[PDB]
Amino acid sequence: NYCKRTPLYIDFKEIGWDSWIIAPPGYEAYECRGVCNYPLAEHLTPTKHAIIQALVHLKNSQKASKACCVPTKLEPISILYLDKGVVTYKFKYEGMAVSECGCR
Amino acid sequence: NYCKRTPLYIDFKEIGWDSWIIAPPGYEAYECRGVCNYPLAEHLTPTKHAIIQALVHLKNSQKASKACCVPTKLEPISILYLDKGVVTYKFKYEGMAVSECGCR
Amino acid sequence: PLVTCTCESPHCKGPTCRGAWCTVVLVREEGRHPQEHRGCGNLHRELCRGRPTEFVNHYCCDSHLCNHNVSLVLEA
Amino acid sequence: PLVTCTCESPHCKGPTCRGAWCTVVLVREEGRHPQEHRGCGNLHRELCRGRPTEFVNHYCCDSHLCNHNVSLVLEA
Repeated sequence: NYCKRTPLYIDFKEIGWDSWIIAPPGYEAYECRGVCNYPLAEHLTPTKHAIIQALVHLKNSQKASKACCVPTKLEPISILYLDKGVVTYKFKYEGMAVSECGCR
Repeated sequence: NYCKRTPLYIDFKEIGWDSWIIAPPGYEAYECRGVCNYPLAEHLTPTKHAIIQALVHLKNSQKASKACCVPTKLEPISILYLDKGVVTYKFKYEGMAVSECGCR
Repeated sequence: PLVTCTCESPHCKGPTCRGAWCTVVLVREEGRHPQEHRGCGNLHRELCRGRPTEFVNHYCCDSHLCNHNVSLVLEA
Repeated sequence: PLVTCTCESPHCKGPTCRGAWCTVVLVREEGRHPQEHRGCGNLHRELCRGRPTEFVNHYCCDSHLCNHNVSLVLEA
């Protein structure tokens, strides 16, 4: 389908990060899934480069690839983690969950 | 191959923008081409979300997709364009050429 | 000053939208049949200005529902 | 304080690099044979700290060329 934010739940144990992230056991990270087909909707905040590349790809699919659906604003989460064996509270662990998808 | 900036020359006539862009006839826009395979090199300035998503994709390719190779810094170019039939000089037409690729 | 436009595309939350101008975009992607999109525009007014090509054609207008049943053609 | 590390990966400009620590990363992508990367680290020290899994294992060290011929294993 078209580029949009979709659910993606991360379990820290599944990727081995529970060795140092004490809490929470996981969180809703989301992901950006879908194609960026011309014309690029304005809520996907396309750049001029993405628009031009999308146009060239339309004319010749081997000269340029499609623009890509990627996160454009990320949000922090709060965690507890081990710092030298000491459980500490990190208020804004930045860049962890998608708030906005975009075409780039 | 791996995510990197590659050549991409844009001819304004080929996409119909020569009706309003008077000069130059085209420019080197570049594009970001390649896969973002774990581990994500630090010069591709991956976010934490991209790293985590890359890790989940490694464990299960149907739970999340790979991170994506996209431009992360764009540069302006200078143009002449028609404003109500008057040829005018736009010094920094922003967001037109890739200076940096990245995994997101 | 915004105008109300017919909305007819995968991205519409309803039959109309409001924006600075109304749009119709006809797109032919390689190997497929041309597809028509109708909506509103607020950024990238310059897209309105491009010459039609074999693969794309933009139309923009700024009257109430001015895009409702406009139909475009592509270059040969 | 930087350390010099063996560089052995698609992203190396040469046989060594300098960074805050040295790295080895063993990666098994679905359906393929595990692949070993060696290089330096400056960000994402936390990756050094993850428990090994069936699909990935990180090793980090901060001595001169300390990653030169370290070899890792993945979980069963």
